[PDB]
Amino acid sequence: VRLSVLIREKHYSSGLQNVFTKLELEEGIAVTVETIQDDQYPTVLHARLADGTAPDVVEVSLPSLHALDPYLYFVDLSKEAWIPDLLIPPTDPYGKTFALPLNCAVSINALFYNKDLFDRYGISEPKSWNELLESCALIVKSIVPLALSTTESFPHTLLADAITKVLGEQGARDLVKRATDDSIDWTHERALYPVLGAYLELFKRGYVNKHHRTARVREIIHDFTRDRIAMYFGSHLVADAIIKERPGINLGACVLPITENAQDVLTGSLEVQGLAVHKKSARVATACRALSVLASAAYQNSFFEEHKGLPAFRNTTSAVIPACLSALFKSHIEKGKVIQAIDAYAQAQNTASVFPDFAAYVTDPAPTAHTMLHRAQTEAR
Ligand SMILES: [Br-]
Ligand SMILES: [Cl-]
Ligand SMILES: [Cl-]
Repeated sequence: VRLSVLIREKHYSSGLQNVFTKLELEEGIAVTVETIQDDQYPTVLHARLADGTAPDVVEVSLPSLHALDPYLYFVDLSKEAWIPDLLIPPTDPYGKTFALPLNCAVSINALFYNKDLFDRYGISEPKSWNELLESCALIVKSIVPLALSTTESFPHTLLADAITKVLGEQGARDLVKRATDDSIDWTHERALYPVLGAYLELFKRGYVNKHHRTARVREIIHDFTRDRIAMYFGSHLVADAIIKERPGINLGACVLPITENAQDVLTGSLEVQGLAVHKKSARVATACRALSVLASAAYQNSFFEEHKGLPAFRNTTSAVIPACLSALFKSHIEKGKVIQAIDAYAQAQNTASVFPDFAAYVTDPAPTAHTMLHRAQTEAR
């Protein structure tokens, strides 16, 4: 058979090339690839879908699909036999999967800590909010307690994680929605009262430093590898970078206990790439057959000898999981217990974010969470 593919220039890796080469060699599917310059790809894909000339398989950005209507353009893959093998199945707002993902996640947020420092000062892995506060207290008795690094989005990762967890997958999506269409009224967001309270308490006790929050990732790495930071909350990509810089460092990773339900789910970025099937294709069956082969352990294993990042599927031997993420990989990631943090969405980025810079409201004397919500709403109007 034949299959046509549309992909981003910079995403047409040796990984995918060899994947498509195997497909032609072993499965008798002649694949023709059409690459588009990355900054142009969303424009081009939209146009080709609109005029119906789009290739059989197209690269898409998960989870939001460039705001395209998948029920118009893409095959619903939710019932394909390989869906159970996904670690974190991509979903639209109805829970349906419209692409084969190349990774389960871009970024996982966790509390990373220096196991040796914890041992030195008799600190145990915090398994609750009070244990976190106590852990910070002992560090101050003995080194910045809880370090944070700067981002290009609001709210900061720490508050984003906590808000996302209390609201859950639907609630978090709705929050981005109403923030983005400007219908939100922050004084109605009383579900956020306790997590803003927690945030405030960290500032109050000096466990997080407002003046340090603009610290670059490079600075966190520099200080962490010199035993100047006990705990860092943020992206596992930062933890990876710490280990790269100091291979012998003894790093642990656990849930940040900042909400009553923190142990239930991890947050992160699920803004991964995927391959969707063009609904109006005359070769939909062939496309679906191809994705099924691509999803197979043999192909995933070959792919991840080249492709970087976290695996998309269960039992991808060639995908390396960082040792520090080992526990969380088994407890949460492998079980799909991950949802997208509200700061990971494009709308959240300053380019002007749809979310408030809540930390900017925290001055001396500190306001209440009620006052922070009023301030957020005042800036809205
Ligand atoms: Br914030
Ligand atoms: Cl369909
Ligand atoms: Cl940096």
